[PDB]
Amino acid sequence: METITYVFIFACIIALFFFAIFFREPPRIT
Amino acid sequence: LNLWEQFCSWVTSTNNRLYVGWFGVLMIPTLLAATICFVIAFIAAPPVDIDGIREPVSGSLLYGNNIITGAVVPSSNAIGLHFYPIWEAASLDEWLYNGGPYQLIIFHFLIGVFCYMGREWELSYRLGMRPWICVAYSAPVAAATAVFLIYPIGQGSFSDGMPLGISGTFNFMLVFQAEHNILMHPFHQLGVAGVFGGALFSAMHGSLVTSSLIRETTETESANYGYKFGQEEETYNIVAAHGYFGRLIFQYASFNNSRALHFFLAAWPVIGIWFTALGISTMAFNLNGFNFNHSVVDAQGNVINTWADIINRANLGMEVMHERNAHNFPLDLA
Amino acid sequence: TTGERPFSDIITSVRYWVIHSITIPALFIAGWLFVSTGLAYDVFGTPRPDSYYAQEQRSIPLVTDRFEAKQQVETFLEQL
Amino acid sequence: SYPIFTVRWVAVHTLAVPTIFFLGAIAAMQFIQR
Amino acid sequence: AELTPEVLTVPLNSEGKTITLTEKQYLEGKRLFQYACASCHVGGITKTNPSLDLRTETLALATPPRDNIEGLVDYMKNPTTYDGEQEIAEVHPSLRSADIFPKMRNLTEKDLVAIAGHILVEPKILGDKWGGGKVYY
Amino acid sequence: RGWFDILDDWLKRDRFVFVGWSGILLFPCAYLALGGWLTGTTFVTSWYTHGLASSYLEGCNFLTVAVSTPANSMGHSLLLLWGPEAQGDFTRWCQLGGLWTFIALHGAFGLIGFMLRQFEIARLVGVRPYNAIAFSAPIAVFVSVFLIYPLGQSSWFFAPSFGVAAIFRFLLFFQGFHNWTLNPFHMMGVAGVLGGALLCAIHGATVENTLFQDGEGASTFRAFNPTQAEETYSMVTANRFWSQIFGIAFSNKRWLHFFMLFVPVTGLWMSAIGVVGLALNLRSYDFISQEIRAAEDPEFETFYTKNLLLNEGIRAWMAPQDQPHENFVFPEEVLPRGNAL
Amino acid sequence: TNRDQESSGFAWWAGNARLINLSGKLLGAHVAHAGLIVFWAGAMTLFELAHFIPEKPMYEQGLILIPHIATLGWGVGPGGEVVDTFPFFVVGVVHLISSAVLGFGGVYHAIRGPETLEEYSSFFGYDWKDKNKMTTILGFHLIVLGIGALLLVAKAMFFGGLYDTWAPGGGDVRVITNPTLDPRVIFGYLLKSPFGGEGWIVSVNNLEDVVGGHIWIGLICIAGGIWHILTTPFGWARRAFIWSGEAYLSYSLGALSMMGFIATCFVWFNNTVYPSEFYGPTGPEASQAQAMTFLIRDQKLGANVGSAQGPTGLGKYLMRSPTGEIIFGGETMRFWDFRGPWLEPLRGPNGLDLNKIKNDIQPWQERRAAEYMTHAPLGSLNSVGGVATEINSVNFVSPRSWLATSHFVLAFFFLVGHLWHAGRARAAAAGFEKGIDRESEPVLSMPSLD
Ligand code: CLA
Ligand code: CLA
Ligand code: CLA
Ligand code: CLA
Ligand code: CLA
Ligand code: CLA
Ligand SMILES: CC1=C(/C=C/C(C)=C/C=C/C(C)=C/C=C/C=C(C)/C=C/C=C(C)/C=C/C2=C(C)CCCC2(C)C)C(C)(C)CCC1
Ligand SMILES: CC1=C(/C=C/C(C)=C/C=C/C(C)=C/C=C/C=C(C)/C=C/C=C(C)/C=C/C2=C(C)CCCC2(C)C)C(C)(C)CCC1
Ligand SMILES: CC1=C(/C=C/C(C)=C/C=C/C(C)=C/C=C/C=C(C)/C=C/C=C(C)/C=C/C2=C(C)CCCC2(C)C)C(C)(C)CCC1
Ligand code: OEX
Ligand SMILES: [Cl-]
Ligand SMILES: [Cl-]
Ligand SMILES: [Fe+2]
Repeated sequence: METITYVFIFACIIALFFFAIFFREPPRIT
Repeated sequence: LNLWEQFCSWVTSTNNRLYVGWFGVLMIPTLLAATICFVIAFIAAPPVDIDGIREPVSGSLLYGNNIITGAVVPSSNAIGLHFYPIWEAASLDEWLYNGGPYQLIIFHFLIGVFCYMGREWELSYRLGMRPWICVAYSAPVAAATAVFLIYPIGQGSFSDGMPLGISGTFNFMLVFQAEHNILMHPFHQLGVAGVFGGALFSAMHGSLVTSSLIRETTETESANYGYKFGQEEETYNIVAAHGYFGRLIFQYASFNNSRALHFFLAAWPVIGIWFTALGISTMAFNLNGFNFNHSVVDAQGNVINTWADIINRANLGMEVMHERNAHNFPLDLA
Repeated sequence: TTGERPFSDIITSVRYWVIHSITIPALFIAGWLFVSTGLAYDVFGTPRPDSYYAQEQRSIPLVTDRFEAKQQVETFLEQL
Repeated sequence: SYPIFTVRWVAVHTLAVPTIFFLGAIAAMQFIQR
Repeated sequence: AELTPEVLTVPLNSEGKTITLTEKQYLEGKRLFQYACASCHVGGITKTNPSLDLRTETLALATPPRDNIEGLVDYMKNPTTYDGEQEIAEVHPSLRSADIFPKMRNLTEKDLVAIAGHILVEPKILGDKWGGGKVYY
Repeated sequence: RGWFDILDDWLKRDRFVFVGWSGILLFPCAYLALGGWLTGTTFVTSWYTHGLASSYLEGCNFLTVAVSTPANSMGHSLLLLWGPEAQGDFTRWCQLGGLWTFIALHGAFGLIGFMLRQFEIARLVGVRPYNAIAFSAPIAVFVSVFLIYPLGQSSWFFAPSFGVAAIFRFLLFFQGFHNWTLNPFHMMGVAGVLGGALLCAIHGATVENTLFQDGEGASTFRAFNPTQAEETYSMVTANRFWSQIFGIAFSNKRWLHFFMLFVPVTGLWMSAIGVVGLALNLRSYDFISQEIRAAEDPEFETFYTKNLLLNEGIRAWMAPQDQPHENFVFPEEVLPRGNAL
Repeated sequence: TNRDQESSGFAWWAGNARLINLSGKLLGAHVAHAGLIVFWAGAMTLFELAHFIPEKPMYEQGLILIPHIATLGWGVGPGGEVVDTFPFFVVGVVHLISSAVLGFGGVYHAIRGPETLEEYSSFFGYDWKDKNKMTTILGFHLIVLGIGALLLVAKAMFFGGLYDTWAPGGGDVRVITNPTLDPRVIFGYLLKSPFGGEGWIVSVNNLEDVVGGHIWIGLICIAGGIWHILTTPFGWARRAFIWSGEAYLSYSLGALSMMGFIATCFVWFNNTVYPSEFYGPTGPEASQAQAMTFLIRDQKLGANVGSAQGPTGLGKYLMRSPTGEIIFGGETMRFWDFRGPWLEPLRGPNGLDLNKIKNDIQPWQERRAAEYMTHAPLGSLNSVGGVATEINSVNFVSPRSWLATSHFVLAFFFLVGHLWHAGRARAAAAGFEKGIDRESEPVLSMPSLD
């Protein structure tokens, strides 16, 4: 149960990295 | 163009979402190999005989660790500095017992971050930038190289490289202090000045720029909306900031030149980290911190202890306890 | 730009050095004598090299009593 | 032209005067033998 | 505390005669001990054989007795095992083996007396710390 | 008109060293804290409080001098010069450790004065007082470490002593007795300090390597004017570089500089909370599940159990000299030691 | 002139960059700097000699230059004993005198002679962009370096030999008569792994290979120098490199950095061209010598050191390497690749030989192991010898530690300097080393990433 919890949180962070890079708000010059 | 030139154009393209480049051609596979092996080992690797005395240390989550205690454990002292790839083992089971994952990971990782450094040079060149961000990044690279490669070489074993884990990092620090008195070494003291000062100057610079943001928003808006990405006008009043900081101390202690200021912000932590990396890399050859043990002596010859002698008592406690089954002879010579 | 005389003016003037060729060495020598006469030991209560221990006892004269601590250092010092 | 005794003058000497006295004291200490 | 004539008075021979060393002799002995001996005997222990130390009580039970000037000076000329049974000049620095322990080549008779005096005086200053090892650091 | 407004005028004159109302608190307290430290490290012993030499006069060097804490028997006495311990005797006061509370307390009020100075000058110049707000982190550290920690312990004796090696001893004490590296509040402190140093380096390097060519010199510092309207470096190019190198990049300069305050200030505040816990010995010392397993299974070993053995060595080998009021005599047969060493 | 920022474009703290296109003054800077190097070699040697006590080991006296002279066979005899200090004196004086000549020429070219050389001499003048002139000067210097490598050969073969720690019967000066010429051996060193038990070129363990290697290097450098005098860079080279003064400097900085790290490892592990008689034992050596010391002591007391099981189950004195060889136990199991003349008589085909250990250990071996165990390269920055918890008493830091640490520090900063100047030379050749053109910012002409 503890191992599942640690790996789950880690996996969410890796997923977050993916969205934060490839699905970021695009920088736009105004 | 021919197919090779098309490939070169893609590799060196400024329009890839992540820059590849020739350094990236080495960086990407090596960082992937190191990352994948590390994640699998941290979760599932069996215990590793780090000190070569058939006393395996459990590092992985499934073998009883949490995030704080877990590690990928350095390779066996019986291996020393020998190169121990998977194909030198008779089996994966042997490879795992002897700490094979540690070597695969640190060697791919070090190649990867050296190439990450070259890649920072490379993109700056493709974008028409000045080139020296990679020189700033050379400080963390030097520090990682010191603890994963130079220190093991000097001591004769990757079993004395820093473990890949949170508590294993602390173990490395405590034993290092016992064996080198790093706290009393001026290069580590410069390192501390580097990171305390870097944190101080980050907070100082952050607070001074934030203090002088030009009013562009109402009180119900984040002030951050007062800056638009790519606008040409500066977003804070550096004359106001200097007028504040120069009065906080005195006028000539404050930067009025933003280029000088930002050079100082780069140089202070980078130089401090260079020196602390050199501290580890030279204590790797046992040139150790200052030794004032018994330096103060009274008229008869009695030692008068100083705080250095109290430090020595703490170092002794770590010395005599560390690797409690590994020493058979009276001196710890590596 | 706050109205005081620039330091570079001051420390390159002969008048500054006429004054400070006297005052800086006088202060330095006074500090030297504060030590060489032994006065520093007595002002601050710092043991001289022969005064940390008596000849037979090899125990630290540690203060153990808060409100008669002053008198206790007096006793430890009379034991030398 | 310029004033000579200022707040700055006081701040300079509150630091500089003891510093020189202390350096003379510490120089003397280098010749103390046990 | 002070380095007094009483502290500097040590047994000269095994018959109870004493000798009073000068402060110069003591300082000479400490210097020569560091020059020729401390690489193995720092603080009164023995790095290459920790079972044998330089405490006065240990020296007194050596054969022949080494807890006096004559015994120590003789040891530096013709060292023996603790029971006196074997001569060990081939593996221990001595005047007899100055050819293979070259730091002994310029030690005079006066130098040996000073080293011996240092070995006997130092536990009178340091107590159990002399020969105690790291426990006493 | 009015003596208060006339005094306010003089305090706020634009001069080489600004004074202000805050200066009435700051300058005497800062001068006395620094002067006390220089006085103690130059001339004052720790023989009667610690059994230690601690001054240049006794033979220490810059790394080993200190103004050391009072003896444990003093408890948390303010140790005022005119108080019941020293009774006005300056010499005895120094021997009792009175300079430690002198420095700690004048230092505390000087830090108050300094943060008031940051507020006062910001108000006079017309800027927002974020520099003062950021300085709350140094204050949180000073108060938690030099005042709250010893106040939770038996006496000022266990506060840090004001010296280089004395502070190193404090670090190793916290390792051996508190297992302070294991504490998640210290870990957040480390992330904020190293993260702040990282931000300092990377931002300074990024600005210096995305500069616009605003002059002809190969040395580029002269090509900046403090009064110029234009950014001196390209945020757009900097943003593309880091986006392609690292995957993300700043796009908002105001957020960037706020973040540079946030990270180290927050880290120091977190480390202070952990130290408040250690004032009560409320440590992150153990993982209970680790201990239950290790107690039942003598083949189970982790880096966590390895570090506790080091801690046990620290306590047994350092306590007799580090805690002289306890009169510890540990016969050498009881000292924990591995094989041979 | 141009000796200000306004005319030269460089601030005072980058003032030597004002010399990039002033070949006469730059020659002066280089010649004067060579005088500084030679000055130090001479003065430091005389200082070492003035402080030298011939009956203490060199490594007890903080010497790094006298050991270099002694390794060449000058001043020493069997076992490394100093028989004559006059060669040390000669080396020191002649370097010191020579540095006056170099300093004279450097000062002359730097402030008195022609500021540029091209108007004065087409032979000595040069343009950094003239690729053929660049390879010609490179070629002259390759020939000079090749001659230098052959001077070592001539010393070893015709002018008294070299100090050989491996000489049969004990270390001694020995004339090398059969240097190794077989390229399979010489260049085989180049293809050895740098990892444990292999050690790349740092593993060279006999003077025949050392001398033969310098014969090859001497001829390679002379032949390469002739080649570069007679050729101009090929097209593929022209297209691959930056051709500028700062670029060439950056290439040499990378090279010197690499060489510095190599010398660090050489002095740390190698005991052939850094004899332990002069430099002290290596780290591996002293750790092995401790195990040897207590094996000898306990066996004298009656221990059967082959059958003695240590606390872990491994042999207390003797165990197996991962490939089966008999090696010393305890922590020094990591150091089983160590080889030294005091230990090899005990080694047989299967490793350390128990019968030789029981019967054949000589007093000179016990002495050497005791000496090396107690001169391990551990010590403090203020030169307190021993482990970090040692008390003050012994004034010792091994020459190997001084030489390894100094050259790691220098090699490191030279790698940083390589990155600095390589990055700058690239940017300067492409025309943006002074910053981004506001009216021609490259990223503004690129498609957005998203
Ligand atoms: C603003 C500057 C400042 C501040 C905040 C402090 C603060 C302190 N000093 Mg330091 N000191 C200072 C300047 C300062 N000092 C200077 C300039 C000197 C050199 C002369 C010293 C020399 C010094 C020494 C030698 C010592 C201290 C000590 C102390 C501590 C105890 C002080 C105390 O109890 O006073 C109590 C007195 C007051 C608080 C004065 C209050 C006056 C009240 C408000 C007036 C009351 C009037 C009443 C309301 C009227 C009613 C009228 C009505 C009935 C009609 C405290 C931390 C002691 C220490 O640090 O021990 C460890 C100590 O030994 N100070
Ligand atoms: C063969 C080696 C070599 C050569 C010929 C050059 C040449 C040059 N360098 Mg490079 N550099 C080198 C190695 C070299 N460098 C290394 C190893 C580093 C890493 C630190 C650098 C980092 C570097 C930077 C960051 C810069 C240069 C620059 C330059 C140019 C101007 C230099 C100048 O005027 O300095 C003047 C000298 C000083 C201001 C003094 C420096 C003092 C050092 C830092 C401390 C020395 C302490 C000493 C070793 C020990 C203490 C002694 C003390 C007690 C007295 C010039 C072309 C500049 C440039 O880019 O021009 C285009 C420039 O900005 N260099
Ligand atoms: C090895 C170190 C070294 C060397 C060899 C040089 C050499 C040179 N520098 Mg550089 N420089 C250095 C370090 C060095 N520098 C450092 C550390 C800094 C930062 C402080 C600089 C900053 C700098 C700047 C800003 C400039 C130079 C310039 C020069 C050149 C002209 C100097 C001149 O006009 O002197 C004028 C000075 C004198 C006439 C006074 C006397 C100088 C002599 C040489 C002293 C000789 C003393 C010696 C003991 C005599 C021995 C005599 C005996 C052999 C008979 C010259 C080639 C200049 C240049 O590039 O010109 C184009 C220039 O503008 N340098
Ligand atoms: C390869 C370089 C090197 C090495 C390995 C040695 C090694 C040694 N020296 Mg020699 N020496 C050298 C160069 C070297 N020296 C130079 C350049 C000088 C002229 C100053 C001397 C003059 C000298 C004297 C007069 C003596 C020695 C002595 C010694 C011995 C004791 C050293 C010691 O205690 O240092 C103390 C440690 C330090 C001083 C720490 C230095 C830290 C440096 C300055 C940091 C440098 C960082 C980097 C270079 C700058 C980068 C800046 C960055 C921002 C870019 C040791 C064998 C002693 C001896 O035993 O003689 C027999 C002795 O008396 N040396
Ligand atoms: C290697 C560095 C070097 C280089 C490339 C030069 C180059 C030059 N020099 Mg300088 N010079 C140097 C070092 C150097 N010099 C030194 C060390 C000194 C002090 C003696 C001088 C003192 C000096 C003076 C006073 C003058 C020059 C002049 C010249 C110019 C004409 C040279 C000529 O026609 O010689 C012709 C060639 C020969 C005579 C044959 C070579 C004879 C040498 C000595 C044989 C040694 C060779 C051997 C490889 C050296 C090994 C040295 C090594 C161990 C360090 C030429 C640009 C002249 C000039 O500037 O005119 C305007 C001029 O008047 N030089
Ligand atoms: C100071 C020494 C030196 C320098 C700076 C040069 C410089 C040059 N040489 Mg010359 N050369 C030299 C000595 C030198 N040479 C010697 C001694 C010889 C006789 C053997 C030669 C024979 C020679 C020939 C036949 C040629 C050159 C050529 C060149 C030019 C291109 C070089 C190049 O691309 O290398 C870069 C190296 C490569 C691109 C090869 C691949 C390198 C791999 C990828 C990495 C190797 C690094 C590795 C980690 C090293 C350590 C391990 C290893 C030892 C096992 C360049 C001007 C070329 C030219 O244009 O001539 C006119 C050419 O054809 N040289
Ligand atoms: C406590 C007290 C008090 C006060 C006092 C005071 C206020 C003092 C001051 C004092 C002082 C005010 C002192 C000073 C000193 C100083 C010094 C002692 C200095 C030194 C310096 C040096 C040594 C330097 C060094 C260096 C550096 C830092 C860096 C650069 C380089 C060099 C190395 C140079 C009173 C009476 C109120 C009361 C009672 C108590
Ligand atoms: C350019 C320049 C520079 C530099 C310069 C230089 C670097 C120079 C060098 C110089 C040099 C490098 C010099 C040298 C000299 C030497 C000499 C002058 C010597 C002499 C010797 C003798 C006299 C000897 C004697 C003796 C004998 C014979 C025997 C034994 C004893 C004795 C030792 C006594 C500078 C930085 C300033 C800057 C500006 C520019
Ligand atoms: C003396 C001796 C010896 C021998 C030695 C030898 C024989 C050596 C050789 C050596 C060699 C023979 C070396 C080589 C090296 C090479 C190199 C170091 C290269 C480099 C390269 C580079 C740097 C490149 C770069 C690049 C790339 C990669 C691509 C892109 C473009 C470029 C081109 C930039 C022995 C050990 C036997 C023994 C001891 C003594
Ligand atoms: O493995 Mn990790 O730690 Ca460097 O010292 Mn020796 O070896 Mn072990 O004991 Mn202490
Ligand atoms: Cl451990
Ligand atoms: Cl061992
Ligand atoms: Fe900024």
